[PDB]
Amino acid sequence: VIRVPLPEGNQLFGVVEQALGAGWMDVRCEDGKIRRCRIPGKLRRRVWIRVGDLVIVQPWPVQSDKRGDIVYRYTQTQVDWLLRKGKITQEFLTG
Repeated sequence: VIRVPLPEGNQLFGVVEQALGAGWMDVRCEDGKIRRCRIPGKLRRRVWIRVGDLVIVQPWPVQSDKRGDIVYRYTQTQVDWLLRKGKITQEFLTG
């Protein structure tokens, strides 16, 4: 039984666009905005996140359109599941 976490609340799917260094990445989000996102230390010490990865972004409560935290990074098999379920589109992944 495959199970895949989903964005909740005001969280958004995003594709990592650029590594900015020191736990920061620009992420192209499913609402069509690029957000500058922090990777929390807890996540940094668990996973390797790279350009092109699909992630869940939590927008910050202030400047919500410009900033967020990355809270999850999907594996490739999870990405394929999300595609099949229509949660994201191939056009979105490629950009």
